[PDB]
Amino acid sequence: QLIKLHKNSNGMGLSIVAAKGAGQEKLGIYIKSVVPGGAADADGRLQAGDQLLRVDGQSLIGITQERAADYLVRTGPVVSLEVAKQIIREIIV
Amino acid sequence: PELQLIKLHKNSNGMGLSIVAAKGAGQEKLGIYIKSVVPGGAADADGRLQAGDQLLRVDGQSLIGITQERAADYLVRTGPVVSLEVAKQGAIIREIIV
Repeated sequence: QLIKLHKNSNGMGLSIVAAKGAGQEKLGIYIKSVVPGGAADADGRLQAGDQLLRVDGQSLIGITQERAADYLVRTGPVVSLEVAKQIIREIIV
Repeated sequence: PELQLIKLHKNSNGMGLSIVAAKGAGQEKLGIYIKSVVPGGAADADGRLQAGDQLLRVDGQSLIGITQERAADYLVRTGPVVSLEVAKQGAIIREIIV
């Protein structure tokens, strides 16, 4: 699923970590946390654990942490992310 | 590495861990390492276990210097509460904000 975020001065509002998720041999980029108050938080679709596959068409799979982080910081005000959603977001009680 | 005793409470999806046999830098003996912590899983919810931590022992059974297949045999035959002895990974994971 594709997700477009409108960055503010604090950017996308994503804390990220490089890891090899269960079943994957390749290094991937994962959302550690969604910064409260930020663009990603307001959009609401992204959550901790989701994998960022592409940013503006560029692959974030099987590359070093430094290269992936560079691709993410060198984006424009509107960024297009290709996500892997890794079901119930909330529960009414 | 610092040692920690961890009593992990499983759920319906197990421990929520992906493990791998590898040798830590320097160590000659094979070790059982956490490759990944599954999001929303039991270990994830517990919060103490992290990728890179070494599982040394489970319910009194050693996991050091053994093949990867034997380790999984032990681990899947555990009860609801898993008594782990772990070696905490040393690296300081830097916060990357974008």
